[PDB]
Amino acid sequence: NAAAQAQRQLALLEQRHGVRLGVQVHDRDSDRAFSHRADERFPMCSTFKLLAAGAVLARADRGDDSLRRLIRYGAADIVAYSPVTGPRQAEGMTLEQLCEAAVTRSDNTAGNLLLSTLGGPPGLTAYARGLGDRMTRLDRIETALNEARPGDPRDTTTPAAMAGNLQRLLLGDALQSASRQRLADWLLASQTGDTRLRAGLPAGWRIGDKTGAGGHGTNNDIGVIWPRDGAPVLISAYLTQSSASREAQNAVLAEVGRIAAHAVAAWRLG
Ligand SMILES: *C(=O)/C=C\NC[C@H](O)CC=O
Ligand SMILES: [Cl-]
Repeated sequence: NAAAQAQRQLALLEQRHGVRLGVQVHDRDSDRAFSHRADERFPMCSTFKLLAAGAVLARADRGDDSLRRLIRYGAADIVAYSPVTGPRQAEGMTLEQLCEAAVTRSDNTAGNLLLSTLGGPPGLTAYARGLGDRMTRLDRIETALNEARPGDPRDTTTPAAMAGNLQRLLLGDALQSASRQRLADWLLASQTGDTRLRAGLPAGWRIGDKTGAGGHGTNNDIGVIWPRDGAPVLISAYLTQSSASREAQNAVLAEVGRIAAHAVAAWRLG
């Protein structure tokens, strides 16, 4: 069967490359799933920005904050990999702009400003617990959280826990309609990840994804696949302990995408 075939291929892929690979796939159409190390801990890196944006959107839904509120921040607050917030330091950015920069561009300062709005990393963890995720924990801000030391439980999630969060946020009732659509838009618009899961999917399919990258050869890609025919598919892919280049790591994630696409295609064909 297709799920067993996919799990077999993931075992071979992981061994060929000497990595630790964590994958959860859940197809809403057939209700089938497959996984590899899906309950093990993996460093989140930038994938936390999906939850941070969800938490801020949920506050806006309640009137606990406003997406139009302008946030001002200082030159000393700008951390590495901040392509949107860096150039806009003198002018400030609204909460909506920061959500968009964090998700679509993986802007690290934007992620940190969202965290500050939530009260810090503990606010992110508390939000995750409210979604029914008992595993994810954020302990540090960017870029300290990208250390990704093996054996360190700080700043980790599990592939299965993050797939559960994707379902709640994009397909369930965690957010109101307009907020759910905005988050989906930002994920679809991200051109980070063009050589990761996207590279293994058929060209007629679509993917809204949030990437991450960190120390110890950590490279992640999570999101929702919209196949040519049928219902959305949740995918959560975490790779770490790679001794190879980023290009080679991206190719491993592209092969995860091919494996997932073939299983979904078989589920669509019966
Ligand atoms: C998401 O993971 C955003 C950026 N990733 C790369 C790191 O910031 C590089 C330094 O830690
Ligand atoms: Cl939602």
